[PDB]
Amino acid sequence: LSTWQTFRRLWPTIAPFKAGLIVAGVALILNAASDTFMLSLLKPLLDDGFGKTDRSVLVWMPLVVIGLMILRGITSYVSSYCISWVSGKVVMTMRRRLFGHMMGMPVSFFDKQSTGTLLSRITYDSEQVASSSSGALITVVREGASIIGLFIMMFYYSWQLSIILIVLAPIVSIAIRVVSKRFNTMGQVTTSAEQMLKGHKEVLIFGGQEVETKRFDKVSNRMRLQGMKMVSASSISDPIIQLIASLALAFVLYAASFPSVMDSLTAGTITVVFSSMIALMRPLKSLTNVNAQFQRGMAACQTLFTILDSEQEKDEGKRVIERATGDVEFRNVTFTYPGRDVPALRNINLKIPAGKTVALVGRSGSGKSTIASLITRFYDIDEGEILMDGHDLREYTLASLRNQVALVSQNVHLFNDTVANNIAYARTEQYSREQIEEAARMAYAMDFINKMDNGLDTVIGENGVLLSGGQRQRIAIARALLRDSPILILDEATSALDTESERAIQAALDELQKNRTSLVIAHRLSTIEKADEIVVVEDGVIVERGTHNDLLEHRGVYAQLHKMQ
Amino acid sequence: DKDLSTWQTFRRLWPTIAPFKAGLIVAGVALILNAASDTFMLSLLKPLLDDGFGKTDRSVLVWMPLVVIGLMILRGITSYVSSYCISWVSGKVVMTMRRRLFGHMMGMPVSFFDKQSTGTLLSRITYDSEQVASSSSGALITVVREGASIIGLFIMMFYYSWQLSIILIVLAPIVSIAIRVVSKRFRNISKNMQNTMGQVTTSAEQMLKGHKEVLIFGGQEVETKRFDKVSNRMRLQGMKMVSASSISDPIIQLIASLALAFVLYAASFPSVMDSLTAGTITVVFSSMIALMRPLKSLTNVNAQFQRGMAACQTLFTILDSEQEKDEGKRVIERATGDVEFRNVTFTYPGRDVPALRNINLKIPAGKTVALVGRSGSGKSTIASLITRFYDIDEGEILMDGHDLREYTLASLRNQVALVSQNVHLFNDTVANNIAYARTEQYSREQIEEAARMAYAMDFINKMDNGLDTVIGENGVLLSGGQRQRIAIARALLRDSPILILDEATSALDTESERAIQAALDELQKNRTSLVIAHRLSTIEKADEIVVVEDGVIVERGTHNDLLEHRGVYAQLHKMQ
Ligand SMILES: *O[C@H]1O[C@H](CO)[C@@H](O)[C@H](OC(=O)C[C@H](O)CCCCCCCCCCC)[C@H]1NC(=O)C[C@H](O)CCCCCCCCCCC
Ligand SMILES: C[C@H](Oc1ccc2ncc(/C=C/C(=O)O)c(C3CC3)c2c1)c1c(Cl)cccc1C1CC1
Ligand SMILES: C[C@H](Oc1ccc2ncc(/C=C/C(=O)O)c(C3CC3)c2c1)c1c(Cl)cccc1C1CC1
Repeated sequence: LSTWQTFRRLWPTIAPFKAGLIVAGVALILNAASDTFMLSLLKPLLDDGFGKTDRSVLVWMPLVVIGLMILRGITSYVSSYCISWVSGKVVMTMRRRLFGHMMGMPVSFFDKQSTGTLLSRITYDSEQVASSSSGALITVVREGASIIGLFIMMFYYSWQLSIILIVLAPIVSIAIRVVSKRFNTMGQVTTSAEQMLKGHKEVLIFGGQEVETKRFDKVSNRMRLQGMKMVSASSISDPIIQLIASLALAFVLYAASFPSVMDSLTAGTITVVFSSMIALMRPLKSLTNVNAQFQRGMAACQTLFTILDSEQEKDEGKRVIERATGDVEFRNVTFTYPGRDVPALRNINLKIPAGKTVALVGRSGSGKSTIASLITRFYDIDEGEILMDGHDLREYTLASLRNQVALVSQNVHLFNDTVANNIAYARTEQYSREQIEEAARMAYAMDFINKMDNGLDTVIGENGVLLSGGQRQRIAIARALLRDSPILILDEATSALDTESERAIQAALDELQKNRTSLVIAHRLSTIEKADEIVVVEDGVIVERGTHNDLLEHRGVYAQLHKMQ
Repeated sequence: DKDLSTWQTFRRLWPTIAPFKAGLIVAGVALILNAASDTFMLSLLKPLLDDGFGKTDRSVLVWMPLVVIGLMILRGITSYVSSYCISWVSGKVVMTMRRRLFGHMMGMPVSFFDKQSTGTLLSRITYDSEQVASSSSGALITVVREGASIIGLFIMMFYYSWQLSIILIVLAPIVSIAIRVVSKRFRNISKNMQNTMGQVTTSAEQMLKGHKEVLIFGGQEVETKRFDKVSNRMRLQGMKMVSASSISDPIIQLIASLALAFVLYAASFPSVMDSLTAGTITVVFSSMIALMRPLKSLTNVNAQFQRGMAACQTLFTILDSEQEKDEGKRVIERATGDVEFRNVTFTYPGRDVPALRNINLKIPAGKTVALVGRSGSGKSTIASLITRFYDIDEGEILMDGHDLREYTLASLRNQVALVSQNVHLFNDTVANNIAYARTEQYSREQIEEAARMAYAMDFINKMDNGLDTVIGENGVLLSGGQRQRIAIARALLRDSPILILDEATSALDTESERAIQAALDELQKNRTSLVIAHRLSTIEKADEIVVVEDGVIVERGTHNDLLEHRGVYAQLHKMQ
C-alpha cells in the first residue's frame, strides 16, 4: 500500500517527462525482438545452411546478422539516452526541491539530524530513487518482452520440449526459493582507530601502544571474519541455483531422446529451442529481483517525502525595519528547548541599550549562548517578550529582523568563493571593492590575505581547506564591519583564542564593538573589562550584574568565574 | 610511466601477500578448472548435433544429460572454492595493511595529528586497503580464468576447422585497433563527473552546515541560484557519462560483428565447408562468440590493476612518513625528577614567532613550581616540551642531569604524569581507566585506594555499577570536575616522579573543589611538579612562581616575596 502510494506522490514530478519513458519503452521492445530474431536465424544456418545450400550461409546470415545488430545497437543507444535524460531531470528537480526546503527549515530540524545525513538525502537518496525505478522500468519491459519473445519460439519449434520445461517450472521456482532464503564490526574498527587518534597524547604517556595495538588486532580480525562470512554466503547460492536449472534442462534433453520427440527435431530446431531456453535464465533472474529494487527505491523516496512534508520556519511577522539603532530588551523571557522539559532560560530580564556593548559571561554549558540564539529568532519562546525597538521580535518579518544582526565567530562557516565575496556575502553587487578592501584591513585580515597567491580574489577552495582557525575570525569581522549591522552578536566560546596574531583580532573587535550595540558570549578578558555591562547567567537565571564601579566587586559569582578563565 | 609506478608499487605489496600464496595457488587452479567446464560443455554440441541427430539415441539419452550435470557441479565447486580462497587472501592482506597503518600512525609526531583531521586518516585506511584488495583480486581472477578460457577456446577452434580460426586471427589486429580507438575516443570521463558531483556536495554541505549564517546574512538566493547551476551541470555530466558507453558499446560489437560475418562469409565457400559438418560449425562459432567476453575482460585488466596500486601507494606514502624521532638509548626506572631548562628556545612547526625564547628555569626534585602569565603564552608550550611532543630548537631540557633526547621516549614518558580536565577517557571501565595500560600490574585494592585518595568515590559510588560502570562513549558520563579526579587517580596509582598539572582548562566552578584541592595536595607532597596554575590554592603553596609573557620569564619568586616586591606579579594579583 505504502510502496505504491509513495510512487504516486512521486509520479507528478516524473509526469512532465513521460514523453521520454515511452520512447525508451519502444526502444526496449525492439531490442528484445532483435535478440530473439538472432536465435531464430540459428535454425536456417544449421538445417538450411547444411542441407546443401550455401545460399543461406552466404546471403541469409552474414547480412541479416549485421542488419539486426545495427538495429540492436541503435535501440540501446536510444533507450539509454531517454532513461538517462528523464533520470537526470527528476534527480535535479528533487535535489533542488530538497535543497530549498531544507534551507528553509528551522534550526530545530538541524539539531535532530546530522548534517551528513541531510546531505546524503540530496547526493545519494535522490539519485537512488531514479536509479531503482529506471532499472525497474527497464526490466519490466525489456525482459518482459524477451520472455514472451522466447517462450513463443520455444513452443512453436517444439511444443513437446517446451511443455516439459513448463511443468518443471513450479518445482524449480519453489526450489530456488528455499535456497535464496539461505542467501557492527565495521563500527568498532572506526571507533577503535578514532579514539586511538583522539587519545594519541594519552597513548604516548602511559605507554599504551601495546594495549592499543592488540585491541585493534582483535577488532580488525573480527571484521575480517565477518567480511569473509558475507561473501561465502553469497558465493554458494548461485552455483546451486545454476545446478537446479541445469538439472531441469538436462532432464529436458533426456526427453528429446525419445523417438517420438527426436523425429520432430532437426539439428537447428533443438539448437534454437535450447538456445532460447538458456536465454530465459537471465530475464527470469532479473524479473524475480525487480520488485525488491522498486521497494528500496520507494523506501528511500518516502524518506524524502518525510523531509518535504516537514514544515518550514514560520514567518508571519508583517513588520519591516530599514535599520534599527535601538535596544534589545528581554521581558520576563522563559525558554525551553523542544524535546527538553527543563527550561534552559527561566525568568530573564535583559536590556542592551542602543550603542552599548553588553558582555554576558557564564559557565560553558549555561544558556548564555541560548540568549544570542533567541534574539535572532532561531527559536520562538514559550513565555515572555523580546523587544527590538520596543516591538516584539515576532512582529517583524524574519528577513528584516536578521538584517539588523551580524554574527561573528571563529566557527562562522566560510563558503567556497573568493575572500572578497565571502566578506560581501549575499551582497556582493551592493558593495564596491574599495568598500570591501577597506573592511579587510580594518579587520587586520590583510596581513595574511596579500600573502595569498591572488590576494583578495584568491578563492577559498575545497570546502575551506586553506584558512586557519584564527584567519576565519578576522574575515567574519570584516563581513560584519562592511555590512555595518546595528546589532552585533559576537560568539567567543568557539573563538580558539591562542593564535599567532591575537592582538590583531582584539583591536578589530575594538573597532567593531565601538558605537554599536553588541551582545557577546564573552571568554576574553579584554572584551569583558571594556564592556558597558557584565551579566552572569547561572543555569536558567541571571544571578548578578555589574558596571564599572560594580566590576570592582560583584555580589554573586564573578570572582570565581573570572579567576578560572 | 604508470605501468612502472604501479609495478614497483606492487612489488612493495607482495611481501604482505606472499604468506597467503597458498590461498592464491588454490584459487587459480579452480579458476582453470572453471574455464574448462565452459570449454568442455561447448564441445558437447558437436556429438549432440552430429551423432545424436546422425540417427543415434544413445548420445542424447544416456550420458549427454549426465555429463552436463556433472560439469555444472564442477563449475559450482570451482566457483565457490576460488571465491572463498580469494576472499580469504584479501581479508588477511586487508587486515594486515590496517595493522601496519594503525601501528604506524600511533607512533607519529604530535604535529601530524594537530594538523590533520582525525577523520581523513581514518577513512582512507579502511576504504583504500579494501580497494587495494578488491581491484587486485578482480585483476587476478580475470588474467587466470579468462586467460585460461581464451586458450581453451583458441585450441578447440583450431582442432575443429583449423581453417576458419586463422581468418579470425588475421582480422584480430585491425579489429583490436578499431576497438581500442573507438574506446579511447569516448569512454574515459569518470573524473569529469566526480568534479561536478564534488561541487554538488560542496554547495549542499556548505548550506547545511552553515545554515545559521545563511539565515542571518540573508544568502538564500545566492545559495539557491548556486545549487541551481551546479545541480544542472551534475545532471548534464551524468548524461555525458552514459552517452560515453551508450555510443561506444554498440559501435564496438558492431566492429566485432563484421569480423565474424566475414568468417561466416567464408563458411559458404567450398574449399573448407566440404570437410566440415553441421556439428563442427556450431562448436567453432559458439567458441568465437564465447571468446568475446574474455577478450573484453582482459583488455580492461590494466585499468583495474593500476587503480588498485594507485590506492596502495597512498597507503605506502603514509607508511613512508617520518615517525617520532627517538634515539635515546637510555632508560631510567623511577627518575628522581630534577628538571632544568637551560637556554631553551622553540617555535611551533610552520610558525615564525618563537613560543619560547632563552628560557632558563630549574625545577628541583620533590618541589612544585607555578607557571602563571597572560593567557595564550608559552606556559602550555613548556609543559608540552618535557614529554617530547615537540623537540626544542635551541638549548637543552635536562631530566636528572641528562637531555630528554638522550632518553628513550618510552622511559622519558613513564616519568611524566599529566593531570588536566581534558584528559581522554577511553571507553571502558572506570577501574581500567584509572589503570589504563597497566591493568595486569595493579591489584584491585591498589585501584580502589587510588580513587579514594583522589576524592573521586562520591561520584563513582553514585554510578550504576559503581566503580565497574563503563565510563566513556567519548566521555558523556563524566563532568569536567570529575575528569580531573580520575586523572588524579591515574597519577596516584602510577606514582610518577614528575607531575604536569594543567588548571588552565580546569573548572574551579565545581560543587566539590575543596575535595579537588585536597587530592592535589596529597598528589604533590612527594614529587616534582610543574603547574600551569590558575587556582588560589596552588599559587599559595607553590615553592616558586614564574611569570611568563611572550615566551620569556620576566619575574621569578615566591608568592609573598613577589608581593613584597610588588612588581609585575602584584599587577597580576590586582588583575586576578
Ligand atoms: O549485456 C551483456 O552482458 C550480459 C552479462 O552477462 C550478458 O548476459 C549479455 O548477453 C545476453 O544478453 C545475450 C543473450 O543471453 C543471448 C542473445 C544474444 C545473441 C546470442 C547469440 C545468438 C547466435 C546468433 C547466430 C546467428 C551481454 N550481451 C552479450 O552477451 C550480447 C551478445 O553477445 C549479443 C552479441 C552477439 C554477436 C552476434 C554475432 C553472431 C555471429 C553468428 C556466427 C555464427
Ligand atoms: C524450469 C525452470 O523454471 C523456473 C521457474 C522460475 C524461476 N525463477 C527464478 C529463476 C532464477 C532465479 C535466480 O537466478 O535467482 C529460475 C531459473 C532459470 C534460472 C526459474 C526457473 C526454467 C528454466 Cl530452468 C529455464 C527457462 C525457463 C524455466 C521455466 C519456464 C519458466
Ligand atoms: C576477430 C576478433 O578479434 C578481436 C581482437 C581483440 C578484441 N579485443 C577486445 C574485444 C572486445 C572489447 C570490448 O568489448 O570492449 C574484441 C571483440 C570480440 C569482442 C576483440 C576482437 C575476434 C572476435 Cl570478433 C571474436 C572472437 C575472437 C576474436 C579474435 C581472434 C581472437
